[PDB]
Amino acid sequence: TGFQICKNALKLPVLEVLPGGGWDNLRNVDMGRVMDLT
Amino acid sequence: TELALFSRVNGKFSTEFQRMKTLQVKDQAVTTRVQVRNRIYTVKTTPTSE
Repeated sequence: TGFQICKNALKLPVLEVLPGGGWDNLRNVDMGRVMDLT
Repeated sequence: TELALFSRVNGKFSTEFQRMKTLQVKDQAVTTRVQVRNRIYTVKTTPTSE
């Protein structure tokens, strides 16, 4: 569930805007991680 | 003033008064304000933290 293997292999940044993270539509800030990102 | 009497007695009287004045004022006022505010990350705690 970590990308450090990926970064070591490819020498590339990992995209930093990732979906799946829940979003409180009242005060509009990310709240938690729902979908598993491996 | 020039006064001549009998075409022999002469008298001259020349006066002069120069009066110069100069006043200079200069004011200057510079104000500057730089406000910078970076916000890089936002660090939140996982709901499964102990």
